[PDB]
Amino acid sequence: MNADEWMTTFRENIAQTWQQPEHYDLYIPAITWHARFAYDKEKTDRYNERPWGGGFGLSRWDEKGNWHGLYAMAFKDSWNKWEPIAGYGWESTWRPLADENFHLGLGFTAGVTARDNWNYIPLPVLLPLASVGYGPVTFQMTYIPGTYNNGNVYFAWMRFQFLEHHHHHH
Repeated sequence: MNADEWMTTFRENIAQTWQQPEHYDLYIPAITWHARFAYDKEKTDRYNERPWGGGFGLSRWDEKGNWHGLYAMAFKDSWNKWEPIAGYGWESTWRPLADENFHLGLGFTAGVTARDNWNYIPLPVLLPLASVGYGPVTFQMTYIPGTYNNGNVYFAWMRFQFLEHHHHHH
């Protein structure tokens, strides 16, 4: 009587996980070449090899008007080693009354930094962040309150939204 009606509850969870979400987020540093004069390179074709880094994660929707943001960025040194980084938080995306050209959001974001083998404890952190949607690209600023040097420094990072969903038959 219980295992019957209760089974449907779990069966719904296994079905969702089996399908997996439908969103691919990639955290990439904010760069800009520009330069005074487009300098060319002799010999050697294609792009140059230089491990910079990057992050990957997913998104979640909340019926209670909540936008969960999960992303994991990893940094690989040039001559030392690489260390991953996990981060999760919540933010509220606000859309204007006209079109989807400019997006504005705000909320809190948490981050955990761990290293070495799997035994020690990581380093949890909580800092405010702002969401800004401009064109096909997304920008997220990081705020950090405190009275030390500036106490009002604003950071900016580049983000690429990937929406993949092909096939429709198992």
